[PDB]
Amino acid sequence: DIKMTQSPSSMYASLGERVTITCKASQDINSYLSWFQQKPGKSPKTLIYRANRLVDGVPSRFSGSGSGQDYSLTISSLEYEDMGIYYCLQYDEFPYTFGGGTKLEIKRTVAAPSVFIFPPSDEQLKSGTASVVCLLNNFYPREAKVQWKVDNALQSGNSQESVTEQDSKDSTYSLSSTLTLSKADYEKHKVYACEVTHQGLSSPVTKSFNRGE
Amino acid sequence: QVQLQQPGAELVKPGASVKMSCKASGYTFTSYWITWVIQRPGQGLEWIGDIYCGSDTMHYNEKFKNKATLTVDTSSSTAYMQLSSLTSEDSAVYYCARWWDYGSSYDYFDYWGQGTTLTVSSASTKGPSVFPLAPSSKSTSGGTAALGCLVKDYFPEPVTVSWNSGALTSGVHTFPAVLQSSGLYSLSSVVTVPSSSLGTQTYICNVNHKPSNTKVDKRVEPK
Repeated sequence: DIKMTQSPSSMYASLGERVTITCKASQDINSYLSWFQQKPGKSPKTLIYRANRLVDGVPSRFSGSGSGQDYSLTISSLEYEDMGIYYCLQYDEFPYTFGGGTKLEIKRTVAAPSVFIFPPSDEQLKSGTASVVCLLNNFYPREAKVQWKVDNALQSGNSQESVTEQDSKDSTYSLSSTLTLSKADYEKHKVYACEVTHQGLSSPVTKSFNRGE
Repeated sequence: QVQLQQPGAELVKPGASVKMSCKASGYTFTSYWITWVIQRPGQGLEWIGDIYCGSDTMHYNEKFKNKATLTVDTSSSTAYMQLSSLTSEDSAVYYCARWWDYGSSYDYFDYWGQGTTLTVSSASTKGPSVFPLAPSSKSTSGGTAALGCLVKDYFPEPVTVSWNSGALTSGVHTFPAVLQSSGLYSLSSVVTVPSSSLGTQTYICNVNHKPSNTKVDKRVEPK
């Protein structure tokens, strides 16, 4: 019944910056608010209960404040381990209601992608398909354009991309592009490349390979 | 040593029922509360209901009434949440968490479970095929070499891909699986390793797909 609205929903930040997020309640919950923080795909962790008290193991930089309808969660010096999505939960009235979430993404210096490319495995060719993987490791920001080229001819219609969450140690994104062809069509061309065009590179980086090798 | 164990994933045919287990271990079971939370991926969180393991005194969510039925087994020290009339909407992640001093003014969630990735679909499960992403001349960058394993043509998610049975962790990259046009999933798990140690070290990826009950351990080598 009680609606909790957070702001901002998404936000960037640097290292060591003092960042505060807000969790406003539709009613007066009388300081009965807890702060949760979750990393992508993992279990949530309890940070603060009753909006101002630390859980054992919570770093000293996490602070809580607020009363009545408005509450805040502050980080003293933002570090590369505090990323993820932050949720606030009021437990004063039934039923309990969470917020929309607050995604904290770390801003760092521009990083160039480590471009790799793998030929299709020999076991896969015995099945009838061929999967060529172009790899982009340890780059930032996330926005990167990858283009597949076979025999210098641009291909579009059979590629699938995937970029992981922001790294917990280096604050970087990593992308993986998968090009799947039939066994006959893969053995029809010679040079297979993937053009990686990114902000951290003044010129497109190309990694190619031939079939025979 | 407090520990709460939830299954990795549960495949459910639509319309049928299922049970999610939350096995508590290492502490006094009948002296605490347990709360279930559902998380549909990418969205927020939602409270299902508070349950006391030892008086069966519950606190249900109004919208989750007539849908969820919570249970506790004091023998196995395990909590249970059963879902009925399962549709394509209920496919989400379900957590279980423990309360400390529930009811008092100093109550909060002190321990969390891993979470059950529940996917409701009528399609049959298919095991994955694991192909090695071998290191090559085009797979190195300044004394570092990248190798991996391609987990392809499986359903449904999630699949867990570990390296050397967990012996190697630094520099692993398990990418989110993409949905094929055929209706299957596929991902790759890559690791950046030193190049000089490629002749002496062994890199075996341990792919485990419990929904299909098939576990593939494929060794990947150069050339």
